[PDB]
Amino acid sequence: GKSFCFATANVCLLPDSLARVNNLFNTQARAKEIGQRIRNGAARPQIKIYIDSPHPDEAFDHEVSAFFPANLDFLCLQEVFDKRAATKLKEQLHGYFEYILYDVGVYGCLNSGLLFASRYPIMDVAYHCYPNKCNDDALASKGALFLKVQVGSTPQDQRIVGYIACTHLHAPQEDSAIRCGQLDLLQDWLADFRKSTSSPEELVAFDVVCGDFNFDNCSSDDKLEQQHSLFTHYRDPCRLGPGEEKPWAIGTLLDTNDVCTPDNLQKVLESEEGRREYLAFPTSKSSGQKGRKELLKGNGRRIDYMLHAEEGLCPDWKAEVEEFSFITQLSGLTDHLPVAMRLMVSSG
Ligand SMILES: [Ca+2]
Repeated sequence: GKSFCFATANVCLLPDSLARVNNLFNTQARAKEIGQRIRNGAARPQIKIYIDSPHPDEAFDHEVSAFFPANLDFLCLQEVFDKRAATKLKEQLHGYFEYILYDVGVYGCLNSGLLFASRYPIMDVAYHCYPNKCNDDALASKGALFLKVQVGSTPQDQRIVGYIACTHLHAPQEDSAIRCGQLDLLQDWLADFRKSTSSPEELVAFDVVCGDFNFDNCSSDDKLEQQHSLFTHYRDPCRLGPGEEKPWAIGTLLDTNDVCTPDNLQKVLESEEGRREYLAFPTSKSSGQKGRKELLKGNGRRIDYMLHAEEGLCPDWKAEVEEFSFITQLSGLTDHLPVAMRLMVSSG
């Protein structure tokens, strides 16, 4: 079969006027470094020795990786706001990705923060902004970007295509109903885009959704979003059910409260104690702070998602998860862990 590799990352590239003060390095410097690390991870495979009994607790390989996956095909970034930093980032990503889209609001202020990079041609693109009537006080726009990509051809001259969507949802922790309204719209727009670009014959290899959803799969506060119908149609490889994580799933928001290299963070996040200290956990309501280490449960708030549809694909092909990874390659450069997924598309 053919393998396709996706990654999502919130890279926190704000304008210097709004970013943390008293920094020796600006947003442009971090952006260049993020772009170089992504390129270097994607371009160079890590040593892969033979494994005789691979992933015995799951249907696919899963890990906390110090690198972006080699042979990455599609990259969805959020919070790419600073234009000069976005330029540095594009210059660096260009060494690996042939098709880069930024300023995506034009396909709907250019303040979505979304960037998409692809090794495969982009056939169609749509951007939709989530409604936010706020007396014109929003500094950024939250929204969803929809892509259709050309990924090959069959021996019968049928075009092989794939669908990708990336989004950044409403952030305030108490605003559960607003995120459910946004997920309702994301569901509607995914179907609208599929219909508008469906109209050579085409075979669908995959249909992926990713992004910074700003809700976890472990706290009672996010219970309504966890139960949303989107998860019925777009499968979350880290989930056993609403509010129930698989044992190997970890949080993706770092606790922002010192040289920590990708290898160091990897080792830290492979331990329960390191996760309790480095990752965000649901805040205790009586103190308004992260609960004492010994009382924390699970592996942290996972708010960055990487999902795949099982329905709607070519009936003759099995598109399944091959690998799922939480990435530490941007340690010190952003407050989220990038998430990646490889899908193996096979016949027979
Ligand atoms: Ca942020």
